[PDB]
Amino acid sequence: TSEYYQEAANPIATNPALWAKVTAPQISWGSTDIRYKKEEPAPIHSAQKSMNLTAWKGEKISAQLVVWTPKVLNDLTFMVSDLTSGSATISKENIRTGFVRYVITDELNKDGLGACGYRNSADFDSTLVADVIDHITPTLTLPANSTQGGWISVNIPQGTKAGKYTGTVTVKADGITLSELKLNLQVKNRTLPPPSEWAFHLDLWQNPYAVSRYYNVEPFSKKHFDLMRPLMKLYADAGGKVITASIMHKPWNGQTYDAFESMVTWLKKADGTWYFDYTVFDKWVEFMMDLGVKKQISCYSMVPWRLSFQYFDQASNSFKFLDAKPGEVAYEEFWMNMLQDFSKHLKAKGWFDITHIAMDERPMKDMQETLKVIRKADKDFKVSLAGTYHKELLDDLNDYCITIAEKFTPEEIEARRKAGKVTTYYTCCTEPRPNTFTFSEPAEAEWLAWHSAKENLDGYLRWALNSWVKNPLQDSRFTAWAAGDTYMIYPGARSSIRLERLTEGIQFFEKVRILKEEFEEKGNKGAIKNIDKTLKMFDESSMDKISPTTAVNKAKKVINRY
Amino acid sequence: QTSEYYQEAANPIATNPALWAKVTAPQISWGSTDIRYKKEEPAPIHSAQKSMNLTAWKGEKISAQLVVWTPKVLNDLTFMVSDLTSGSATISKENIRTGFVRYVITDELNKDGLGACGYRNSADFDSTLVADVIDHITPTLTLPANSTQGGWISVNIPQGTKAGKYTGTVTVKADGITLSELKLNLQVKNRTLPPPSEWAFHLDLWQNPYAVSRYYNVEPFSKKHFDLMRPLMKLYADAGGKVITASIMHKPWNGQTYDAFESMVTWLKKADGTWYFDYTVFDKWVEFMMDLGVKKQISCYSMVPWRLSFQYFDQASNSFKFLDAKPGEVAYEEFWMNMLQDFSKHLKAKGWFDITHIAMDERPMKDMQETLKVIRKADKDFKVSLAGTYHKELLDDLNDYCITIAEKFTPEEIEARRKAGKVTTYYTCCTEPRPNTFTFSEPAEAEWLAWHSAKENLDGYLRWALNSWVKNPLQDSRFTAWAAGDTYMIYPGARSSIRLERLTEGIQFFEKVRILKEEFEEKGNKGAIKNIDKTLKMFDESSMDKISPTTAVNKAKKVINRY
Ligand SMILES: CC1=N[C@@H]2[C@@H](O)[C@@H](O)[C@@H](CO)O[C@@H]2S1
Ligand SMILES: CC1=N[C@@H]2[C@@H](O)[C@@H](O)[C@@H](CO)O[C@@H]2S1
Repeated sequence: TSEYYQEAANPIATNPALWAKVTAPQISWGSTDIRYKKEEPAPIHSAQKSMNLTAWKGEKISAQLVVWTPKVLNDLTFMVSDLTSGSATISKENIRTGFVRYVITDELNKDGLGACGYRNSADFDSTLVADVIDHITPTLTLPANSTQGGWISVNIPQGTKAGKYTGTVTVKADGITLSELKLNLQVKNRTLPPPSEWAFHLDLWQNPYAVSRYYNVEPFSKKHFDLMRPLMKLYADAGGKVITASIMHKPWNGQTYDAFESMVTWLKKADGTWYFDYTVFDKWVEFMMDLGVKKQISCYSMVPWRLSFQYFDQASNSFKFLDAKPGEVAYEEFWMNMLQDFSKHLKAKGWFDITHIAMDERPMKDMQETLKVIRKADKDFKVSLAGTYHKELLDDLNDYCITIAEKFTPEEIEARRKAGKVTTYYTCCTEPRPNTFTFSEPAEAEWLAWHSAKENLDGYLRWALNSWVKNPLQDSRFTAWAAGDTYMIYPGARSSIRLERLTEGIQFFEKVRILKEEFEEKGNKGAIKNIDKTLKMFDESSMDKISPTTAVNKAKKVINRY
Repeated sequence: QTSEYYQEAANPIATNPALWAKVTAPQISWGSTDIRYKKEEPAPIHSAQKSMNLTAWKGEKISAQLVVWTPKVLNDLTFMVSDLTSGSATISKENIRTGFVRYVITDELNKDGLGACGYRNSADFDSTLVADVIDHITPTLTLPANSTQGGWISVNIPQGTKAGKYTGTVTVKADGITLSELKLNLQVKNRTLPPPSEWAFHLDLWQNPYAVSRYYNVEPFSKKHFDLMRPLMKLYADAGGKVITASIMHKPWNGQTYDAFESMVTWLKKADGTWYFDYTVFDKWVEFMMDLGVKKQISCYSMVPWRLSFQYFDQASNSFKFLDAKPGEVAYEEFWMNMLQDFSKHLKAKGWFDITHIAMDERPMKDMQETLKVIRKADKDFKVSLAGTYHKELLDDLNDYCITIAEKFTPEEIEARRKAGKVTTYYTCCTEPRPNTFTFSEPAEAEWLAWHSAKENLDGYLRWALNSWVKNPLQDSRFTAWAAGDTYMIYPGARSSIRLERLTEGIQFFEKVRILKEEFEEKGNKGAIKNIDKTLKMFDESSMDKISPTTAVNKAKKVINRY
């Protein structure tokens, strides 16, 4: 109820001429590849009344329906039935419905070659786009001449018996039924493990400070964790493996609407001794582990974007700053002290094996000077970098994440896989496509996971799960970057089109891995070669002969035939 | 001549040898001007049609397509046409243009089939070669094994040709020897169609001179530039073109086309507060088009350019600066009054003021009203035009008003506008799947457009791009926006399109319908007027699904030619 909301005003006026051949309200299955605009009729010639889906046991699969009306429709609703198949059933508890709601977005930089740098919103276009999966609001009133998408997620349980299942989606308005769309689902005799058991390394950096701000509650209070639980569950259920921690004040110098505070207390006592306390850090880590996010903790950062380190100075009873750089003796002395304490603490908690000291796009020289400090503190501290490819760092880094344009050699990837290291890629503001801006094509998000599979990478990294702007449900623009850069989940614990398509891609990554292990076990070199040539579609420079949407849909069909 | 020869793009569709196994020898036949014959398949013709019966008025241009398809390589394919003889009287072969109907890359409507608007990545759509370019320049072509090639034949019938039946021969040669002699019969009736200069039909196809200077890499408005444009724009004059496009400021459409329109007027702000304006480009362009026969109207774009940022040469900084200002602002009014008052004097001095329209493209109501006030304050007699949405409020203020096809003026509104000497037309753009002139549109759609003007008692038709060429217009007609072919209808080398030739035939029939009604009103002929009018009801934009554009057009041609 407190999560109900109003969308922003459409910056595009509705054109009555576009709506003149719409005589009655129209209800049809649509496509999960499409963001239907609010102010235009759905681009669908013909009412498609049936939907054929194919899926594995355990898989989450989705479909979009669409409603558009020349008249006002009050209290629009859709329920879905059980899915029946002779004697066996998929309960409707396993089916989430939501209204695909509209958020303000912009566009790429004026040149079309990137989306990096500061922005005044006045200098760019402004539109509404369908991105939010609103599973909370039970009904909506559609105005005259407007369109509204409906997202339907089907969670197929593990125990479900292989066969063809039939079901009904019932759209109502004003208290009366407008249409019964049919839904067929072919469940195959192959099982997809739960999210907890997926190999895919998904790192989407979390900002707890954005949630405390938006809801105006005290950080790390009961209320704060209660609001974050379903929100972060979305991340766990997409296969999230990495817990973000800020072990010092402002690791990214407040580049986001909400700055990261320190989850560690840095106390310099007046007698030369230090006192460190990890109570916040521990509560945050324990909380995320509880949700199923447990493979890695990434601590930002020893090389924060501004080289100014906050500490509580007891002598003056105040916050002071140490200005110090990697390569300075004072920098080393300051960090050795903390890291040696942090190391003991982490071993006592049983988290040391998984805890990485983490850096974001720092230069070569600084990384080398920083590594020396780290190794001197503890030889077994794990380290991560999301940044530029450097042959010099391949052995020192346990999680190495590289821009999409750059590549590890297959030799380098095998050695890294063999040694239990993690090897991923990212996109950021640089790359017009593929990306997860609110205006990006939905299939782009899915494409990202397939690209991991083509490159034999472990997964994918993006720098902002939920670094919300002021009013994230209404307006996704920020003072920097393309709109949507800073988040992919919304308040109320509402998923995005982007995150659901990414999750589907991740599921197919897992399927590709399971099929290859089976085909290596049998003698099946025909199947391996075929899968591998489907995967060559996911090259960042073959997007102009084969579009992301075409690529994805081709490859889905292929894997689902095996 | 030689510098206009070119290679087509690679076919995105592979040729299938199985489709060609029942083709034993090369085949030559008359075809249809309603059809774009695919390159990679044999012509869909199960019998060689050796004769072609055409009917035409004196003065009329009439066409026919022949088709050649071959299982083997044919070197130096050529076709000449003879004189057409009829007892003692003759139509010289100088009056007959032949061309190879050549292939251009195209796409398709938006995925839904309901429009063709919006930005596009070419990866997201189909890609095919389609027959559109009438190549009258290249004298021969070498056909590869398993391919089809259409040939367009335009017969310009002179005024004063004597009424009767004319016989003639089309001779197709290859490798230096004759493959076939197709026969061509032409029934010339005892009714005469005036030259293009005398057609009532108001055809406005906006011209882009900047595309021609770019593509040939020559200096804009130089001798070479005008020489390349002369035959190119002749195609427009000879289709009945009435309107000269002028850009009186920098980028009136904010570079929506591959080549942006630059300003044909120099806007110099001197450092002492005075302005200097020079119209030398504007004048040379206008004089040049008037010389070709395009003289009824000049349309100057625009006071409401698509981005409200007006360029001027700032002398004080010796640089280009921009004024950001909107209709309804005092600064906007001051900036334009100054220019328009100078422009008005200039236009009167040249004798062009009566025909010069300040022109706008799809702008809102409020902005048009605020802009009109500025215009009227500059000069009360400035004429104004709008291609856009129907608004009752603007009917008196606009001397040329062009409305989307989906919207309609009342017959009362059309009579008042005709009575006052105002012009009243319609357009299609990217919105309308049919009828249109995309490179994939059915050829008859182009002709249907002119008949639709005749059904609605409109003066003519407007389209927004005669020649706003993409990078390689002969090869690939796709653009970063819209259906392929939206941005142009004539090609480099001054080559017509299937689209423009069919549109021209439709325009000719518009003129014939007008002449027959004036005769039938003058006689007592109520039977004929009622019949013509019921033929015309076929050209309704929502009767296309019971009667196809091709069927409509051919039906109506027969009917008019019986009278
Ligand atoms: C791994 C990354 N690190 C940087 C982040 O801190 C943000 O600045 C982001 C903006 O798109 O760009 C890159 S992505
Ligand atoms: C009268 C017209 N004006 C507009 C033009 O400037 C182009 O944008 C065109 C694209 O199809 O659409 C409409 S048609």
